Amino acid sequence: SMQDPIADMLTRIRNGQAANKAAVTMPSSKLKVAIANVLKEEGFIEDFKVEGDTKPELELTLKYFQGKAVVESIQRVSRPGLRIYKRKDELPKVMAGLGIAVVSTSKGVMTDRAARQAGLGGEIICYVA
Amino acid sequence: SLSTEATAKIVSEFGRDANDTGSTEVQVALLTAQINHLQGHFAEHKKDHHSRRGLLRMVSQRRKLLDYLKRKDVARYTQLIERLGLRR
Amino acid sequence: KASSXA
RNA sequence: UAGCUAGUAGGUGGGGUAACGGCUCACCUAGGCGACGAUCCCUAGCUGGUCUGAGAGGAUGACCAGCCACACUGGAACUGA
RNA sequence: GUAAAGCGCACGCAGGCGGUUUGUUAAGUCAGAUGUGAAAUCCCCGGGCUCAACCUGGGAACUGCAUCUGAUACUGGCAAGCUUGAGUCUCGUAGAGGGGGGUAGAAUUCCAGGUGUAGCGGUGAAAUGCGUAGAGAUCUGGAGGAAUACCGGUGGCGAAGGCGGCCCCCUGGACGAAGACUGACGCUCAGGUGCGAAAGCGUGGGGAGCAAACAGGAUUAGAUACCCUGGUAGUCCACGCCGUAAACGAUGUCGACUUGGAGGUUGUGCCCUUGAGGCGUGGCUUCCGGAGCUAACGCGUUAAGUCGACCGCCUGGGGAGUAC
RNA sequence: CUUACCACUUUGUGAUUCAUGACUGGGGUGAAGUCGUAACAAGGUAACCGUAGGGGAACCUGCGGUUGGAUCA
Ligand SMILES: [Mg+2]
Ligand SMILES: [Mg+2]
Ligand SMILES: [Mg+2]
Ligand SMILES: [Mg+2]
Ligand SMILES: [Mg+2]
Ligand SMILES: [Mg+2]
Ligand SMILES: [Mg+2]
Ligand SMILES: [Mg+2]
Ligand SMILES: [Mg+2]
Ligand SMILES: [Mg+2]
Ligand SMILES: [Mg+2]
Ligand SMILES: [Mg+2]
Ligand SMILES: [Mg+2]
Ligand SMILES: [Mg+2]
Ligand SMILES: [Mg+2]
Repeated sequence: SMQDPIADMLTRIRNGQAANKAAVTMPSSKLKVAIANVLKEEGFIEDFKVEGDTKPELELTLKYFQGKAVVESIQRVSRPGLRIYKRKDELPKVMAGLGIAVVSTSKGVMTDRAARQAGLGGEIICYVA
Repeated sequence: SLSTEATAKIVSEFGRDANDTGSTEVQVALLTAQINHLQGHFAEHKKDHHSRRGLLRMVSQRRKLLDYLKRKDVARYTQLIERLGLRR
Repeated sequence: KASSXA
């Protein structure tokens, strides 16, 4: 059954990005937005949009550059089937730096750079580049 | 299968109104009905396994509702089992 | 198994 | 190897030891353990560490040091801090 | 998928995992602080033996455990919900889905009766066999078992195995359409339970056709076979046992997502239903093919693409799915 | 002197494990052995799977399944 949206979001992005799709919809959530935010804020998509009342609908605008898309690779790290909690020294560095790692902290859902500067740790959600 | 009255009747017996057709209690009953009826159906036959496959689903499904109820409304469950005279 | 022996 | 368990599990009260304790004894409750592997078999002294490995791992417990056990074999107390 | 590897298939307990909103919690998670983590070792920088090995000063390290105090996004717990997941109801829709019970229509075989006259049958050729005590050919009615031509599909239903004449009785599931209702009740499943071709096993029936075994005739160097003439168990029914098949898509289940094109099938909605029909919208199902995947052949919105959850299984050939 | 505990040790009957055993079962390995030629081509009767019966031997036959069957049948 449908036991992991967070993942599902990521892959809807990846599957869309692949097919040169201009937009991407999905039944929404707070955390999807929390994520979707880091994507604009860190420069991977142009912006989100929530046409919703009882059954929200988060909508993303895919970025592209040349004939190739902006989300080079997007990977679900932690899963319900296997949870991943890092500290701060153990925070990952995607692409030797040139890439972000969405991590959920007790002061909010930020990037590895952010979590680093803020000097805190938490469940790493996913790698992106 | 299940008589339109017999269905309607029971919906208007265990259900908190007619039209409250999706109620847990109702289903449990609507099921217990069928299960009990078919009971005579496979009283002879015994070989209508395909149907029995259907029976078992009803029985299964019921056990999963009775269980839901026990988790939610301890009172309604306990009252319900004595009400259908089953579960033991 | 087995001509000239062998 | 899927069951194990009578001082067995707990309580009370005596006794007991440097000391807590079924450590022991009488009585009373009927418990206690187990698929998060009891029970039963097989092998083994443990660690610091050593060797290998990019690491994660695998392999290992000589020499040094810490800890435990044993002193022909089985058993037992005495002396005494 | 074909290299070793998806359990034949479903139901389901324990376990794992879990949509969406708020509050709270603070177990997991995160942050900081204090004890601690023997020395030697390793590592860094030095120092001492002519150098090195060796010896040595100080540090770093010991990725750990514990505690107190904090942080509250995610996870978990508790409280109250929400309706898209899931589920009940309403009307229908299609269907070899199942069990039980009648009957119809060809055909084979057998019996009875008629004429008839010497052939039928079979093969590569022959023969055994059936007719000279009269078959086959052939004439009529009747008995019995088994299976349902044509429709018939590239179809349909079922979890799988599987299920085709017609008719009646009880019964499963699916799907479309409008809504109504419960409100995360869900996904998966070690063990467990059940179903599970054909052959086989027990008791009793039934037995036309076909046919292991067996017999006879041929073939061949041989022929324990292929072929021919016969034919018993069996195939059919009742009940019980058996649990295996190349039980195959050699492809586990569930959910989401990713260009197209030609059909089949069963629905529903709209068009003076105008009449061959058209244009939407579902479920299911053949064919070709993009990307992507792939060792390749090929798979390709019914994935073998892109992701997640849970289970099953594989680890060189043989020995062996054997021995204990 | 006596009582309780208790070691060596005694008896009966099981479990288990190691070695060994006339004889026997298949297995593996050995340039050219004997018998036949089952499979690979439509392998000269398409093959294979489960099962059953038979046969010096591979195998042969019945029932159902599979295409991992060649062919304008
Ligand atoms: Mg006391
Ligand atoms: Mg005392
Ligand atoms: Mg390794
Ligand atoms: Mg001694
Ligand atoms: Mg294979
Ligand atoms: Mg399968
Ligand atoms: Mg909470
Ligand atoms: Mg140290
Ligand atoms: Mg029989
Ligand atoms: Mg098998
Ligand atoms: Mg094709
Ligand atoms: Mg065996
Ligand atoms: Mg041959
Ligand atoms: Mg052949
Ligand atoms: Mg056959």
